[PDB]
Amino acid sequence: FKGLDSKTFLSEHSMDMKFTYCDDRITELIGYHPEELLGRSAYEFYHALDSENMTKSHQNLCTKGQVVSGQYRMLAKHGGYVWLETQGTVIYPQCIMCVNYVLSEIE
Amino acid sequence: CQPTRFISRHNIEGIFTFVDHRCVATVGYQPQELLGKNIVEFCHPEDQQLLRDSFQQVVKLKGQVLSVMFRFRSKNQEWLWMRTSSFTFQNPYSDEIEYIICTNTNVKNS
Ligand SMILES: O=[N+]([O-])c1c(Nc2cc(F)cc(Cl)c2)ccc2nonc12
Repeated sequence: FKGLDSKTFLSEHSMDMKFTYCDDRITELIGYHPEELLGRSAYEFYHALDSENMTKSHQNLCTKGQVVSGQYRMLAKHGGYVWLETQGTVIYPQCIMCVNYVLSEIE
Repeated sequence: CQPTRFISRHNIEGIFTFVDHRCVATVGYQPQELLGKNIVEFCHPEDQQLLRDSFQQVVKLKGQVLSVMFRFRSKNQEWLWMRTSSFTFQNPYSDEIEYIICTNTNVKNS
């Protein structure tokens, strides 16, 4: 069992969804070092079955300025997927600020 | 040219509870020099009340972004214009107190 702070991590993205920053809490949760995510699009990490839904959420984020993503799976560093939900906010567009919270263990 | 910016997390009072290490390039301090201190301690006297009041209101705005411009004292004791975009977060599965997420960008006053 993990407390709330431990299951949450912040990320920043350019408008194309490429990571520009990720907080180190992701490492214990999903396996990645922040440095290895930088410059990679978030879209590289979504499960195939969430891809169309996340495209829609990204569209909603860009049109409205904020979004709650809905549940989706992020590819983990060493295989499998973690369920997450993300609150995204556009900073004005300059970048996207995400608060990400894990909903499952790696599966 | 990429704007110089860093992310911070604050409690509702204004205390830094997380600081992204891009702060060093933006304002010259290490994260440890900011953590535990109120953002207002780095704010120009003229802007301090505005900053306090911004932090007080952002928690009432249902998670929308509130922006504020203020002068931030760099590690070299010089006033840098910052545009801080802030919003509240609380994990919806909980009733933990909201905290404030900030993106802090050095901008021009021109
Ligand atoms: O960056 N976004 O704009 C964005 C997301 N970012 C994100 C953050 C992560 F930590 C991991 C992943 Cl795979 C995506 C995740 C879900 C989203 N839904 O709409 N935009 C989203």
